[PDB]
Order: sequence, then structure tokens, then C-alpha cells
Amino acid sequence: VTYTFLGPQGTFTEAALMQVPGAADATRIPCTNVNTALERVRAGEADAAMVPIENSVEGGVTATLDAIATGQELRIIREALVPITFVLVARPGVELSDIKRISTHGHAWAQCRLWVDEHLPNADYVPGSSTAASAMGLLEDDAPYEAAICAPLIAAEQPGLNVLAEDIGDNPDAVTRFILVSRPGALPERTGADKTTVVVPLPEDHPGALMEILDQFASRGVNLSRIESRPTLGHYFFSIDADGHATDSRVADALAGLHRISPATRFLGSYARADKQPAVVAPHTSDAAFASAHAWVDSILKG
Amino acid sequence: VTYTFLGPQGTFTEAALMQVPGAADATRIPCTNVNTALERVRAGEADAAMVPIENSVEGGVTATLDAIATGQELRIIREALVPITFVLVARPGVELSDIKRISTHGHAWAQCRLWVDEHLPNADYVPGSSTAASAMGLLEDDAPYEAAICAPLIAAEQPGLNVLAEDIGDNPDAVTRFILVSRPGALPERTGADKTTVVVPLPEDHPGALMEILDQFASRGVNLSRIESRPTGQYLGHYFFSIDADGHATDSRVADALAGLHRISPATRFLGSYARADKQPAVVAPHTSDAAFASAHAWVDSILKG
Amino acid sequence: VTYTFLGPQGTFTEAALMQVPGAADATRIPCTNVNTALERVRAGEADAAMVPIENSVEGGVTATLDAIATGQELRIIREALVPITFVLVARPGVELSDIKRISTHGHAWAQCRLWVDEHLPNADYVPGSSTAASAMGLLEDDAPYEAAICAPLIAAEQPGLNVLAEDIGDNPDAVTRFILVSRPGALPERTGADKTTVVVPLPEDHPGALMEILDQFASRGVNLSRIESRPTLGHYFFSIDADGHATDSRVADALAGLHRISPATRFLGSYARADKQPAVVAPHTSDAAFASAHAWVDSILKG
Amino acid sequence: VTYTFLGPQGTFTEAALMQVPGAADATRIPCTNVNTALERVRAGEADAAMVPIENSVEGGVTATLDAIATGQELRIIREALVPITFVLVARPGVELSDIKRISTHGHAWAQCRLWVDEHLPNADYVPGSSTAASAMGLLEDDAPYEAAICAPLIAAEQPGLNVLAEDIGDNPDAVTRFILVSRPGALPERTGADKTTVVVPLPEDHPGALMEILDQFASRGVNLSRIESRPTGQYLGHYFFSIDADGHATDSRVADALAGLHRISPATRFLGSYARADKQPAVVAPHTSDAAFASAHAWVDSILKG
Ligand SMILES: N[C@@H](Cc1ccccc1)C(=O)O
Ligand SMILES: N[C@@H](Cc1ccccc1)C(=O)O
Ligand SMILES: N[C@@H](Cc1ccccc1)C(=O)O
Ligand SMILES: N[C@@H](Cc1ccccc1)C(=O)O
Ligand SMILES: [Mg+2]
Ligand SMILES: [Mg+2]
Repeated sequence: VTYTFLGPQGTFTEAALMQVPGAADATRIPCTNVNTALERVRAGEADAAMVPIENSVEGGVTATLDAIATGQELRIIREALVPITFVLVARPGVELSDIKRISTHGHAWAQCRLWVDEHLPNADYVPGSSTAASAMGLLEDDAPYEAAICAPLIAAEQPGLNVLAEDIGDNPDAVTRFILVSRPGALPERTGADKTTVVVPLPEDHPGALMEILDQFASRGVNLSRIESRPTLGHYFFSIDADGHATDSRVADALAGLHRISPATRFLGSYARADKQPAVVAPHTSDAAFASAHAWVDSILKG
Repeated sequence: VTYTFLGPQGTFTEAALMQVPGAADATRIPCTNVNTALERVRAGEADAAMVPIENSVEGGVTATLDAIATGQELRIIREALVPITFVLVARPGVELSDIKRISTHGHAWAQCRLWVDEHLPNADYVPGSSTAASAMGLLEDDAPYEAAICAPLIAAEQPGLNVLAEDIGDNPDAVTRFILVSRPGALPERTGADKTTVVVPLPEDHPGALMEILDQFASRGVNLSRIESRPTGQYLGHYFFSIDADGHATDSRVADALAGLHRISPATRFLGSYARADKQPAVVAPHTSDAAFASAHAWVDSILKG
Repeated sequence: VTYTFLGPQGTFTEAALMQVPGAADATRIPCTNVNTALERVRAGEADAAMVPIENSVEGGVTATLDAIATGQELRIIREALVPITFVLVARPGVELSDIKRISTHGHAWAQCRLWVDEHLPNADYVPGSSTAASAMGLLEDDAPYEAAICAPLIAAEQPGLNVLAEDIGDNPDAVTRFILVSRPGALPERTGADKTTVVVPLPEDHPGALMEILDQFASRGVNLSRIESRPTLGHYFFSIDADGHATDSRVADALAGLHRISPATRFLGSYARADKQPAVVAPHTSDAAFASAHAWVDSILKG
Repeated sequence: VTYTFLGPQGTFTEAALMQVPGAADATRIPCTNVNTALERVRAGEADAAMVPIENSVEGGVTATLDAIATGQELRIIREALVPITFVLVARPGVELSDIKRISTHGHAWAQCRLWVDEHLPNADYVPGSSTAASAMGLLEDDAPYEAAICAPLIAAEQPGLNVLAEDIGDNPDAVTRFILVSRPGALPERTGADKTTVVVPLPEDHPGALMEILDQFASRGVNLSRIESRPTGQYLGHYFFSIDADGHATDSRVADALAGLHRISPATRFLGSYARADKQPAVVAPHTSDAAFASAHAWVDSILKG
């Protein structure tokens, strides 16, 4: 079992990957970008890729959204919501008062403003490429900064890095959502708290065209948790997360409705919700209701 | 083979039954009212009942809509659209100048205004129970009127009735819609020019509730030709909707819509699929053909099974 | 103040009219049919016409529905829900056991079946034109029946008619709904439990065309209590009763929406509900919500 | 006149600001991030901020979507669609054979694969914070790489930077969408080819909730060109929707839609009406013209007042 991820080593993305069951003791390959992590999977060199999909402090989200929606034959098999905790690290013997410059990824920098502005008002920012690269950069004697903002992972992995501050994020409950992406296989088992992702191409652009797509879910009691339009036909695709599993009668039926409107629709997997909240199923929308209605129609058709 | 129909004999209703193939030589039983007509079918004592459902010269329409919405299951197997022609009728020897009083059903009267005002301006309307009864009343001694407005049928059948004026109605396009109703059996063969009728009880009364029911048809490209709400104490939404859709129950979009209806309202009644009197084919919208439905099912199957 | 009604005198329709405030002591003109009652009003000879619209035991409903929907310049100014109580009447000295034949309107006959089948199983039916005409027919010595089913009004008006049975209807709570129709004037005052009627022509016949019409009400929290399609353009009109008064912001706005789709839409009046049940107004649909939203748009437009 | 933009200098973002009329001779302040850019505008210290909103070679897009959805009111006054052209850059004397390491923003790297794999198959990517920083890093002693991928802008401005390869991107149609954002003032004049942007907080999370919001546009013939949901803890539905519609706030169908949105969600933010970069006029659907709206208002008025 081999996983790729958005590298380098010790980023928030790897930290997320290591909480996946068995991944702490699996082979984890850092890739320089989402496409390469994804190519490895597509080429059979890796079983799955761990990539950010919401609120990454390393960047990478838009590239993930591009990749799953313009790609071919990929399935999301797992998601993860990982609390972000920022630490400030420096080389041993460097005190808080010695810090004149701090390197990190721009996303992390923006999220730690209150702490830094209060506790290090004389510290100026040095743009980094990732939090991990900013941290590893300290290990060079000539580094052009004195501290970095990074994940607790990197701080505990590196004996040459000392934590000077912990939990310095503006929001203590901030989270990144990640997805684990593999080649198509069997559908993960339904848990009752599941999510389904599709990418729906727009056949014709006119008012109410999205409405028509959205209705396939809504008329069937299927809640949505994410929607994004992307210019690419009607010149758009819609990337959509829905509550439920392809196995649920209401969801299977919504998928059929989607295909009829847009037969190039892509299925991106059904998988367990990281939040473990089961869909509240309206009774007229239940598996039993679908079976009862189909049985009633059959009795007419065969009467 | 036994038919019932809304009586008495000689009404526009009978005339309509008379047009159904084989009926002229079949047993035709006139019944007092629509319920009595249907009752006989439900009880196993008649094969089908011919009842009006729109623009009845004799009344009976609301009775029909309520009767088919409750009780033993029934199916519409045929519809008829019968052109309405009115004749003015009287005993032999009676001329236009001799008419002071005219009896007919109020529905007939209201449609013969133009001719009557023009040619019998001094004549008074005497309300009748049906066109046929009005006509038959003339064969009695000292009938309290001198003319009747009725169907050509009853004039042709009664020797004592003379036609004083032909085709006296206000509306050239006037037609009555009838339905022939039986106990449930097989669906007839689809034709591509079919109608499907359902009665949908409202489960819960709120804005957009009907829209939710109508969307089952609209979202699957199913055109409607009739909707009517009716109060009722049987449903906890307090209404039912009587609906005619374009299509046959076996058409994939229609079967699918029917399933959607049952999910919202499990007490939905299926009232049959049957050929359109006017023979006009359903227009099948994009994405809603049997083929599109089958492609979509196969796609979902590949996901489930792959 | 002069009213017409669906005659003759002593029908359930007149009984309904006499419960209208001041009508018991107004001039009430019986008309042989709905059109004539309506012509009188249209010609200025009568102020209003009382005609049945739901569950008439005298007939007349479909003619009412035809008239208000194909007519010109008429407004419904009042509705009434009148409990139906049937009485069986005969000439003095005629006993229950003397009744061989009963005349009434077909609608009344169908609604009294249980009583008659139990209490008079030997009585056969004689079709009548109205319950009142059936009753008045007894006053002739040569009448071809012995009893009639009619309104309590006719029974109490006519000293020559004796009640032999009362409340013989299958349903003790059965009701007829009637409407009072006048020429256009000022809108009746809003009560908070109001109804509005329109007739909407269908511009084009296609799936979802009615949906579009219905949405104008639904998207604005406006409940409907009656809908009927009629073949007559799209070849239909829709006769519609909605909850609310034209004065309510959500209703005025629904009316505007209707006009845009179908500019030949006819307004048939706003008037008090006979059931006196106030609409439950969703907060985002309230007059205050409409005023707040319009004020917010104005601040943008004028900023 | 003072602009801020997502820095540093020489990025694709600056190049885009540079295209706005009068900007080449205006004060242009580079800012660390999107929030800092907007902050300056909000504080009264800059007139407008130029920030990316789609397909940014430099990042910044999610920052933009979140920043304009909360806090002090802002308005988009202009949008720009800027074609992306990549150059390969190095110090003088350095040739293709001399390159083992290339630095750029990951977004640039991912779009230059074809050319790089073909012509520099042995070169390794060194991730940079921005294209500009990658380029500027080459002017330093013993930079840990030998080439950068950046905008033509920074190559033209830096003497120490030599263009080794021109136009090396994978996608001919690649463009970045930017927005120029100011404090609220007057609506600009409508053109018939306008865009309107709003941010709509979800009040309550249930199936069809978004549909209810989208229907405000769809039921009034208003076409959409962008929708994005974003999580947030501020709304009790837990999301907001970022939306671009075809039209100008003064168009009757748009003002009407805006009112519908406010009724559902009173905390709706108005983000401006502004000319479309591509100059494509709104198509005005049947029944939705200013004239139709005015006829309908006048009809309702006749009822109210008559
Ligand atoms: N869950 C709601 C709102 C929503 C839509 C899309 C994305 C996020 C939330 C719906 O299905 O309509
Ligand atoms: N056929 C149209 C309009 C219509 C509806 C119902 C009855 C008659 C006509 C539709 O399906 O919406
Ligand atoms: N009151 C519901 C259902 C209904 C519709 C039409 C007539 C009667 C009832 C609605 O507005 O949708
Ligand atoms: N323009 C179409 C589809 C669309 C919606 C939203 C974003 C992009 C495209 C509509 O208004 O429904
Ligand atoms: Mg350490
Ligand atoms: Mg008496």
C-alpha cells in the first residue's frame, strides 16, 4: 500500500495522510504538485493520492478541483477533516526577541496575523512556498529569516527545530478538508453517513439550466454540501458534493436523472463522511418508499 | 357484454355510447345517476359505464370526478369526444307561432340563446331534468310546454316527435367528453397517442404542494391536458387532484412519474392509460425517451456493479 | 340593493343568499340560469348575483365556472359556505307509507340514498329540475309523485307543505360554496383571512407551463385552494383561488408575476374567506419583508 | 489615485492592473496578500484593489472569494480577463544545457509541462512563492536554481533577466480573471452587457435551499455565469454562495431578483454591477424586459386603485 500526497514531507497534507488507517506505516511519496500525485495513481505506481480540497494552508485546492473535474477515471474513496494547529519554530538558541523575519506559506501567514501582530510586532514576513519548505529552510546556516510557521509534524520530526509558540492560528477550530483519490474499483461500503461527488457538464447555457441539474438532487431529498461552476457545449462544468451514497435509492435515482440531462456526467465516488453525520432522510425519499412505489407501478404494468 | 350509462334513454350520453364499436348491438342499461352507473360496474354486473367528464349537456360532470376518486378501483378504457347538435322538437301540427314554452336541461338552454332570441323571442324557458325527459314530456296529455330542445337521437327514435328546427346551438365547436370505465384488468396496448389519468390525494396542505405533485410530470417531460382540485374529508391535506397526462403507463417517463407520485402520496389512484379520442401523438421531449431512461439506468448500473 | 340568484325561489341558492347581511330584506330576483343572473348584474339591473361554485345540490356550478372565466369585467365580492340540510316534504295527510315516488334534483337524490334506502325502500325516484320545483310540484292535485326532497326554506315558506323527515343527507356536515358576483368597484377591505381569484390564460402548451404559473404563487408563500383547467394560444385557461388579498405585498407581487407570463390574466376579486381562517404568512413573505428588501435595493440603486 | 494589488511587483496580477486605463501613471502598491490589499481600500487609504478571482498563476483566488464575503462593504467596479503567456528566464550567458533546476509558482509549473518535458526533460522543479519571486531570486548570488518561469512583464523590467524561451504554456486560451474592488459609491452606468455579483448567506440548510436562492434569478430570466459555495461559521446555514449574474442592478428583472434574495436572506451582500470584460450583451428572455415589468406593475396598480 503506497500513497502519494502534495509534498514536500512534513506539510499539513502529509500530517493529514498519516491519520489515515495504516498510512503512518505505509509508503508515502511526496509529489511536487497535485497532477503528479494524481499521475502516479493513474499510472499504477501508487494506490491513492492525498490532496487538499477545502482551506489548505499549503495551497493546492484549485489544482485538486481542476484535476478531478477535467480528468478521467478517478474516484474519491475517503475524505478527512484535519484541525489546523500552527507552531512557530526556530533553531536552538534563537529567542522570540531575535526574530526579525518569519517565513511560511501565504495562506498560513494570513491565518496567524492576530498572534504575530500582538506577540511579534517587529517581525516582517518572508513568502515561502510551503510551510514545510519554510521550516526546512531554517536548517541552512545562511537562511534569510529566523523563524517559520508550520505543522506540529515537522516540529516533532526535526530535532534541529525548536517550538517557540504553539496554536498561533486566528481560529483554534480551523480545518482543512482532504480527499483520497484512487483508480476506479468497488464502491466503498455504505455507512449511513456518506457523501457522493459528481462533475456535471452543462449541455446548454440559459437561465434555469443549473436549476434543472440541482432539481435532480432536490426533488429526491438529497442535500448538497458543495457546488462550484467552472468555465471549460454550455461551456461549464459543475463540481458537486451530495449527501448520501450511490447505493441509496434516492441517490441512485438522482444519478439517473443527472445522466438523462447530461450523459457526459462523471461519477467521482461515494465515500464515508468525515463528519460522521447521517443524512436525515425524508420518509417519502427512503429506500422503502422507492421500493413501495416501484412495486405499485409494476402491479399496474402487469395487472 | 353490458354497458351502463347516465340515463335516461335518448340523452346525449346514450348517443355517445352508441358510437362505441359493438355497442349498437350490446345491452345498454340507463342509470339514474353517475354513481349508479359505476356501481353496477363495480358490483360485477356491467362491463363498462359511459359517463360524461367535460361539457355535458345533461349534467353529471362533477358526479363523475368525485365518483372515480373514491371506492373500488376503476379504469378508463376509452374516451369519446362527441359533437353537440341541438334540435327543436314538438308534436306534429305544432308550428313556431304555437310555442310559448320550451323545456330542456339548463345546459342546453344556455347554448341555444342566439337562435331562440332571434326566432322565438317571446318563448319562456321551462327547466327540465334532462333533454330526453323534456322531449318525452311532449308525448303526454297537456304537457305544460309546447317544444323541447334535445338530441337528434331521440327525435329519430320517437314517431310522436317532429323536428321543428335543426342545429340551433350557439357554438360550432361544442363537444362533450365522455369516458368509458371498467374494473381493472390489463393495460391496453400503447399507441404513442395515449392519455393517462390519475387521482392524487394531497397529504399535506402548504404552498407549492401541488407544484411538488406536478413536477413529477414536468421534470420527466410529461405534458398535462387536465387538472382539477376537489375538496374531500378523506385526505389530511383535504383535497385530491384529478389529472390527465399525455402518455401511456408503460412509457418509461410515465412509469417513472407514477412512481414519484406514489412516493409523495401512496394512496394515489391509477385510472388507466387509453387512446386519445383525437389521435394526437405525445411529443417526447429531449432527454425523456425510453432510450434516454435506459441509457441512464445502465450508467447507474455500471457504477453500482463496477 | 337588488340581488339575483340561481332560481327558482326556495332553492338552496336562495337560502344561501338570505344569510348575506341585509339580503333577507333586500329585493331577490330568481333567474332561470347563471348567465341571466349574471347578465342582470352586467346590465346594471342588479347589484350582485348569488351563484353556486362548489357542491351545489341544484346544479349550476360548471355554468358559474364557465361564466366568471370566459366573461368580462366581473368581480367576486363575497363567498359563503352553507350547510346542506335536506328535508322530505309532502301534502298534509300523506303518511310515510303513502310515498311511492319522490321528486328532487339528481344531486340531492344521490346525497340522500342511505336514508331513503333504509326508511323508504319502496320509494322510486322521479327526476326533478330543482329541489324547489320538485317541492312546488306537490301543490298540484295531479302531481306524479307523493314527496319531495328540498331545503328547509321552502318547507317553512309553504303552509301547504309538511315535513315528514329532516336531516336526511348522507353527510350531516355537507356544504355548498357560493359566490356573490358584482361589477368592478373598490376592493373589499382586507380582513387578514382573504381569498383571491384569477383566471390565467395559457400562452403556450408544453410540460411545465402550468408549473411556471403555479410558481408565481408558490415562490411567494401563497397557498392555493382551487385550481381548474379548461380547454378554450395554449388552448387553456386556469381558474384559480389563492389565499390572501391583492393588498398583501406577496399577493400583489404574485399578480405582477402572473401578468408578465400571461398579460391577458383576469383578476376576479379579493374577498373575505367564509372559513375565517387567516393565512399563515411565512416571515420572508410578510409585508415587512417586502418593504425591507425594496428599501435595501433602493439604497443600492441610489447609493 | 492609489491602487493596491496582490504583490509582489512583476506578477501576472501587476501586469493586469497595468492594463486598466490611467494605471500606468497611477500609484500602484503591492501587498503581501489579498486581505492586505482589500484592507487598504476598506481603511480609506487606496482607491481600489486589483485581485484575482479565477485561474490565477500566482494563487490568491480562494483568499479573494472569502475576503469579499465578509466585513466592510466593497464593490467590484471592473473586471479583467488577461491572457496568460509564460517566459523562461535566466541570467545572461546561461543556455538551455546549463539548466538543472527551474523555480516558479506551482500553478505556472503545472501549465508548462509540455514544453519543459520536451526541451528540458532532466530539469527539476523548485517550488517558488510566486513567479516574480522565482524570477528575482536569479539576481542573487548562488541562487539554488538556474531558470525561472514568469510573466513577460518582469523580464522586460529586469536587465539581469534574459528570455531563454517565449510562450511556453500548455493552454492557448489560458486567462486569469481579475476584479477591481472599491468602497461603495455610485453604480456605474449600465451598458446592456453588465455583470452583477452578490454573496448570499444560507439561512437554513435543507435540500433545495440553494434552488430557492437560484430561482430568484431563474424565474426572472437572469442568467448566471458563476456560482461557488463556501463554508462559514457566521451563517446558521453554515455556507455562503458567491454568484455572478448577467445584468445590471437597475434592470427591472435584476432589482426584482435582488429583492427576492434579500427576503430569503437579509444579510445578502451586494458586490456591484459592472461591465463584462468580454462585452457580451445580456439576452433578455421573453416576459422579463423592463417593459414587461412595467406593464405588470401598472396592471396591479389598476386593481389596487380601481
Ligand atoms: N444543502 C443545501 C444548500 C447548499 C447547496 C450547495 C452547496 C452547499 C449548500 C441544498 O442542497 O440546496
Ligand atoms: N400542458 C401544460 C399546461 C396544462 C397543465 C394542466 C392542464 C392543462 C394544461 C403542462 O403540462 O403544464
Ligand atoms: N394549497 C396547496 C395545494 C392545492 C393546490 C391547488 C388547489 C388546492 C390545493 C398549494 O398551494 O399548492
Ligand atoms: N447560466 C446557467 C448555468 C450556470 C449557472 C451558474 C454558473 C454558471 C452557469 C444558469 O443561469 O442556470
Ligand atoms: Mg523539534
Ligand atoms: Mg310548511
